[PDB]
Amino acid sequence: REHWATRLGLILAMAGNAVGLGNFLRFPVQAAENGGGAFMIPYIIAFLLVGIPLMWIEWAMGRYGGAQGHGTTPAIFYLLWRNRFAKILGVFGLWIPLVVAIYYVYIESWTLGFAIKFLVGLVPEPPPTDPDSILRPFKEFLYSYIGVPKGDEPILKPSLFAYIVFLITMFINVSILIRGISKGIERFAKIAMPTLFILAVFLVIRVFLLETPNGTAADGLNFLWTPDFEKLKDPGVWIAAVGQIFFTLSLGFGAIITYASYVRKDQDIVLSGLTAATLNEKAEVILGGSISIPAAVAFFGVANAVAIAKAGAFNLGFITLPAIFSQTAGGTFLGFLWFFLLFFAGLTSSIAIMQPMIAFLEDELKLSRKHAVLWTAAIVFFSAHLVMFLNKSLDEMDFWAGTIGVVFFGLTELIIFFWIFGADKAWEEINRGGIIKVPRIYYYVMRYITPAFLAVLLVVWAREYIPKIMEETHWTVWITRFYIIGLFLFLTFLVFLAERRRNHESAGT
Amino acid sequence: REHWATRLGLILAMAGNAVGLGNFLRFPVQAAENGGGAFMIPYIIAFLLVGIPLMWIEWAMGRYGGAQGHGTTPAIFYLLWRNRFAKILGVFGLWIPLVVAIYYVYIESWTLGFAIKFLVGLVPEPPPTDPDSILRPFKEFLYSYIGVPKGDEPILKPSLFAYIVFLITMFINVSILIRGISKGIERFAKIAMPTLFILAVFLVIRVFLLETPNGTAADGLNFLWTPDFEKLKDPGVWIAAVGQIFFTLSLGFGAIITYASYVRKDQDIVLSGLTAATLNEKAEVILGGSISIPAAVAFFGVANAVAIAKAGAFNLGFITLPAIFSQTAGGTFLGFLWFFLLFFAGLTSSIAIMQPMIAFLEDELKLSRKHAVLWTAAIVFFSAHLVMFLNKSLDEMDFWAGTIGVVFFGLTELIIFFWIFGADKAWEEINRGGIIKVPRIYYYVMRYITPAFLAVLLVVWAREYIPKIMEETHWTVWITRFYIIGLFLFLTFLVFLAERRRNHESAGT
Ligand SMILES: CCCCCCCCO[C@@H]1O[C@H](CO)[C@@H](O)[C@H](O)[C@H]1O
Ligand SMILES: CCCCCCCCO[C@@H]1O[C@H](CO)[C@@H](O)[C@H](O)[C@H]1O
Ligand SMILES: CCCCCCCCO[C@@H]1O[C@H](CO)[C@@H](O)[C@H](O)[C@H]1O
Ligand SMILES: CCCCCCCCO[C@@H]1O[C@H](CO)[C@@H](O)[C@H](O)[C@H]1O
Ligand SMILES: CCCCCCCCO[C@@H]1O[C@H](CO)[C@@H](O)[C@H](O)[C@H]1O
Ligand SMILES: CCCCCCCCO[C@@H]1O[C@H](CO)[C@@H](O)[C@H](O)[C@H]1O
Ligand SMILES: CCCCCCCCO[C@@H]1O[C@H](CO)[C@@H](O)[C@H](O)[C@H]1O
Ligand SMILES: CCCCCCCCO[C@@H]1O[C@H](CO)[C@@H](O)[C@H](O)[C@H]1O
Ligand SMILES: CCCCCCCCO[C@@H]1O[C@H](CO)[C@@H](O)[C@H](O)[C@H]1O
Ligand SMILES: CCCCCCCCO[C@@H]1O[C@H](CO)[C@@H](O)[C@H](O)[C@H]1O
Ligand SMILES: CCCCCCCCO[C@@H]1O[C@H](CO)[C@@H](O)[C@H](O)[C@H]1O
Ligand SMILES: CCCCCCCCO[C@@H]1O[C@H](CO)[C@@H](O)[C@H](O)[C@H]1O
Ligand code: NA
Ligand code: NA
Ligand code: NA
Ligand code: NA
Repeated sequence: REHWATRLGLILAMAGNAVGLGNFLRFPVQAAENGGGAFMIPYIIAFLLVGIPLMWIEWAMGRYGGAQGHGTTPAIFYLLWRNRFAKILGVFGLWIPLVVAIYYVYIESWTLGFAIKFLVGLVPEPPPTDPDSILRPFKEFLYSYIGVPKGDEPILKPSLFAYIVFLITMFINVSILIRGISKGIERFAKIAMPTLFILAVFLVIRVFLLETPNGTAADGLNFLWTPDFEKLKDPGVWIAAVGQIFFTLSLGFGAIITYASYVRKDQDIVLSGLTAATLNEKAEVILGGSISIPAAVAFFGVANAVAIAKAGAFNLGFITLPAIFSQTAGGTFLGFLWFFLLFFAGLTSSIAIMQPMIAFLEDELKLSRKHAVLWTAAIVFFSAHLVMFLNKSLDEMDFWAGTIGVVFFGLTELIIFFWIFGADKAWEEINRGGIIKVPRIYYYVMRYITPAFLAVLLVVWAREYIPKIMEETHWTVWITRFYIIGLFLFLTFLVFLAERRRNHESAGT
Repeated sequence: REHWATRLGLILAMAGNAVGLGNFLRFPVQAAENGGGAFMIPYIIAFLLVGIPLMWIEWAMGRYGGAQGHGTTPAIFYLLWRNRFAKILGVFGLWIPLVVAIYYVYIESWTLGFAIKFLVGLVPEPPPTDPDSILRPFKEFLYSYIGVPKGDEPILKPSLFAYIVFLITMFINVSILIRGISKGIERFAKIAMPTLFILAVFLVIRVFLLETPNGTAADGLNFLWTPDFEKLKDPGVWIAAVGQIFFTLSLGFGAIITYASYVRKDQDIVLSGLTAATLNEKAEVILGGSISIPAAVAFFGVANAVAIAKAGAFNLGFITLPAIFSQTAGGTFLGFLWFFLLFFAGLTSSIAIMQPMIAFLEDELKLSRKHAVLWTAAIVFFSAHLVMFLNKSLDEMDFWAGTIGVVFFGLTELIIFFWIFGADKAWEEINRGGIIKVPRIYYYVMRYITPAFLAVLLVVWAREYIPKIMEETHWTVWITRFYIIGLFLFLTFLVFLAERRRNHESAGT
């Protein structure tokens, strides 16, 4: 089985798995919509009671499965719980990352497309003070790129450039993945992460120099880091914070588990896991939190900045920030650096979310790495046409897989590993070979607190937030639901084939 | 490998494969729309130059593949032409029947649902002379059953009864298929075909007694059997006739090939194939042609009857005929007998079109018959939800698979078998073990005439009839196109897995 070559490589690859679009695009919007400072308390708590513990648990499950030649959940869940239902629940560990990849790689391709256009200077020209006269050109720019509906039909018409850039993006993902864990992903991470860090720091510095009649970047930081305890009673803020924690750390995606399946049996995961997690949090709150929000607040003030964040999920990063940059000397190039940053952040994450399917095809169906990578790319490429052309399909997939799915799967993996497999056996497995030991208190957090925390969250979620959304949607949401349910059925069939191949092979030996 | 137990069983199963909804629903509409008698000349010619020859060719290919343990085209095409492209082209032999099954079984379920409701008397009550006051209740009846759109959204809302009946229908198909070729399909055919014949004859007799101020059943027969040579120059009529010939004989579906793969290596296929084909033609022109059209003409006259046929594909069989029957004593029960006839005709055909996928899973992926049948039913059941809920999805699938697909595949199988594999080797393979020999003239028809006939047809088709339809359709057609293209990709992936299992198994022996 492949293995990470170096400790540093392992840490940077895991860091790249986590540090992505979630840090620079998702976090700012989530924090801004939920009162900035009021979002941070629940966020910090969620990191300590959910983020950290689940991270160790996934690293442990992955290393454990890898030692037996298995890197994905259908097999690993079965090793931890010899029950047919374990294999079925394990399918979510392939389904969630596949579905997220289907829309994540497309958004990633937009950042490459924008980077290219900003680099060559093929960008809108704002009319040298009206805020709408400056923002409109950038909104039209994004709308023409992805092809937002002008009529009443829920259809998108992406530009030819956008389509070709998606193809190029898939090619780049394949060019890294096809070389494997050590020579592909690990080698790339050592180049991408340092670049990402430098670009991010530079951008924060440039943003910190912004000052207008409406405010300064400093005002943005105070809005984000000023606590509002009167919001700690709001369930919505807790749901938002926990959701962000899962997404940003790649938890419940089956991705951390698959990467960890390449860690040697004796190798530490306690310190390595904690380091990867801490690196992501720094990139998120210090870098991601210091670019978009402060820039928006400085130019528009808090009230307007928050309104912009609520406007959409892409408004801030694809329309507002470049518009703001366009008002400064060298602003077009700064826009290029922003999109290039987003691209590398996205790329290091998309290779991580597609590796689970690759690992399954290699480990369970015995496909060569080449064939496994190519078929995975084909399924993602084909499936992405739904997100490219059907308005709101992206939103639907992000909801079921990227929001509900990850939380549900996180609770599922915890219950299989810490309750069914055995709390003490699990604790023993996590600490084995550790450079440091997990604080004793976390044994009780993992066994009682984390699972109770998530169970409640999911309950309040399903009875006070979904009944409304799961009934007021346009009929076209069923097209996406139908298709992703089919993807689940397809993956279940592959797991069935994998078990039949195992039986036949065994009976032959 | 399984084999048909008796010669009679083989003939009745093949006859059941062919005699279906195409005979009683499709033929009447096709003939009526294309000038009745004017349709029959091209139809007869198509049967002689296309129907008969391709039938022998498919039986030959199937028996040939079966002798080597292969019943589906991905493998058989490869045996006839050792080229990777042969395996890919062969995928259509699994894709076409799967797609047709996805809508065919649903229409079949409607006949069971209607049979049930007509039997118990839960049918509309026409107001005891206005033609619309009598037809409207039956139109509303069908519309409420399948859930035709009342607004502008292209969405269907089938009744709960219709949905449950579809489930029951799938169960019945599974209950026959799971028992296999001899104890399942063959045993059922010996019971279904005789029943079908008796019900059909009885219905023809009852229809022949109809006489109204507008005409008699006799007028219907003269409309159908009176030649109109001024239409022999119309390409559209030729396309219609050839299309019906393929559909009614199950040619280009990969279904005749799979059934023939269970015929013993030495067993005759010349006489058996010809008999199955002739039986279908009798059931089609004599039985199918003598029920719907004569009844409609007798009550409405020719002009109105033709208009009704053009109105829709289901108008005549699900609305008009029962409406006509309702005006006669015992008419509700006659309606029950009609739908029961359609159900048995459909059932004997749906088991035939689902067997190719079952044979592939058993032959190439080594699944047990139980597992192969259940997974096939699951894929069809799941996929059918698209046809159940998206208006016109059924039409789109029928077009690509049931109309264009079968013709294209028929030309493909002929060129692989008679040109690539070898005209003389093919001719030798067809006649081997024959109780009778194929007339010498057919050697030249198969090698030069049939392929030229179809090639021209397809060309005129693609440059004078599709450019118009492939551009004026509602955007929702892309949902169905997207999904069935995905089905093709899925099946291609399974063929890829089958070849890898073969390689690994071989290297182990
Ligand atoms: C291999 C899978 C193919 C699926 C069909 C894809 C059809 C995409 O079609 C392409 O879309 C682009 C973006 O709108 C357009 O700019 C191109 O002109 C158009 O040909
Ligand atoms: C790095 C890869 C860059 C690929 C550039 C693709 C440019 C697409 O090509 C452009 O498409 C436009 C919309 O259809 C047309 O109006 C332009 O004339 C055409 O040049
Ligand atoms: C890492 C990339 C994350 C992209 C986040 C996608 C979120 C799903 O999509 C977003 O949903 C919001 C609420 O329904 C809408 O207001 C936004 O307009 C929409 O883009
Ligand atoms: C779910 C995947 C749907 C893929 C549908 C792709 C349709 C191809 O793309 C469409 O082609 C038309 C004709 O050239 C153009 O008029 C449309 O603007 C273009 O979007
Ligand atoms: C709610 C989660 C809080 C996590 C903070 C843990 C801080 C670690 O706490 C330390 O753990 C060591 C090992 O068990 C003990 O020996 C120390 O006395 C204790 O202070
Ligand atoms: C392939 C497309 C399948 C669509 C299935 C639609 C099932 C009906 O879906 C319903 O349609 C109503 C009217 O639009 C909406 O108001 C409801 O919210 C929606 O759930
Ligand atoms: C296992 C695959 C399940 C796919 C979701 C199917 C949802 C069907 O839903 C059912 O449709 C029927 C017909 O309109 C209605 O009468 C039922 O009330 C409704 O629950
Ligand atoms: C042979 C199998 C027969 C199954 C009969 C199913 C009858 C469905 O049940 C009926 O559905 C209607 C529409 O939702 C309701 O209005 C009726 O009250 C209910 O009894
Ligand atoms: C054996 C069952 C055959 C069913 C025939 C389905 C034909 C596809 O569907 C039919 O297409 C016609 C032309 O586009 C329309 O006029 C009909 O209303 C439509 O039902
Ligand atoms: C392509 C397959 C689409 C399956 C969509 C099934 C949607 C379930 O069915 C829908 O449920 C709604 C709420 O109960 C009802 O209001 C709708 O009338 C009903 O059609
Ligand atoms: C265009 C297709 C026409 C098919 C009709 C074939 C009628 C059979 O024709 C017969 O075939 C025998 C065997 O070759 C010959 O010995 C006879 O002389 C010949 O009349
Ligand atoms: C999942 C749904 C994907 C839909 C892809 C639609 C691609 C655009 O498709 C085009 O839309 C036009 C406007 O409706 C129609 O007039 C054209 O005939 C149609 O080809
Ligand atoms: Na992250
Ligand atoms: Na990343
Ligand atoms: Na037929
Ligand atoms: Na039949």
